Amino acid sequence: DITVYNGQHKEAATAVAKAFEQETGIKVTLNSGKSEQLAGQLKEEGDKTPADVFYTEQTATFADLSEAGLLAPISEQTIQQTAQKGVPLAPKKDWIALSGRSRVVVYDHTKLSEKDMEKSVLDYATPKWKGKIGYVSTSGAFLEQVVALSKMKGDKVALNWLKGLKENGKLYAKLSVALQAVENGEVPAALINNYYWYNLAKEKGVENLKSRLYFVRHQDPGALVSYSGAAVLKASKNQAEAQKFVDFLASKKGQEALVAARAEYPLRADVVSPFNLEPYEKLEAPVVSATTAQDKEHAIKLIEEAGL
Ligand SMILES: [Fe+3]
Ligand SMILES: [Fe+3]
Ligand SMILES: [Fe+3]
Ligand SMILES: [Fe+3]
Repeated sequence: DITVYNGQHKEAATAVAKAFEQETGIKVTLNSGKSEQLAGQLKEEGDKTPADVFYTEQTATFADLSEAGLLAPISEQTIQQTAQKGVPLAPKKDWIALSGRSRVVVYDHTKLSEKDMEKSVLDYATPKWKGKIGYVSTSGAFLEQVVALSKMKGDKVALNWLKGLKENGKLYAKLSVALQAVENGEVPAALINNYYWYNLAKEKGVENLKSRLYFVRHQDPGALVSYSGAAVLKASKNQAEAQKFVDFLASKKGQEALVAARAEYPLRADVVSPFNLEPYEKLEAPVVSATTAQDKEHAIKLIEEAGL
């Protein structure tokens, strides 16, 4: 039996855990919380951690554990199972990217078509979208987007975009609220994450939705994907079962379990999502270095400078 510190969505972790125990007979105990909290706990606990695996929504959280010497090597053959072009790789081969979530533009297709959409996410922060583009400055993926813009285009472009949103955008408190505002006709478009639309479409039926998605693609900053993943703790005294769980997460069956529970893009090529997601490779996501705490702090300051 193993203990998994879980930063991923609980329903998703519960589903992959249940599929693991059904396939192997090895029981999984989840200890859930926020990834950066669990990461900090794993560093404090050090060689006395009870954690066998760290399962996360954000592979950026692994960098600090890796450089603190806290993560175990995993099999190169497992890592290759999800190593599509564009997928982040652990340089020390001590964690694995498993699935992703994408930034996207949702839009009311009864008011707009793909003709009205922009080539770059940068262009939505312009006077043509005055009063007409929703955004959610508070979510974690919004912060990652700012970090991505700074790294790919510099602080001046990132700040200009934030200022553009302040002036031209409509602020919503949560992503679900932005999505509903497009559906209900309050605003013709919003910047959101993919799974919100795919979840709504699964429950209500796409035929009953006014909104559709537009992916910028072309390695645009707006094509940003955030990656979920897993690591084995070096301090684990049950390496065989821990490695077995991570191998399972990268297997056809483990990926199937994940993609049914949550509308993340699988990173195995031979797995198809029931949420009707396009293949990861078609997103054409940019390659971006992992977010550090310092990147966050810098981005937070940009958001404040822009007036939010
Ligand atoms: Fe969120
Ligand atoms: Fe959230
Ligand atoms: Fe989210
Ligand atoms: Fe959310």
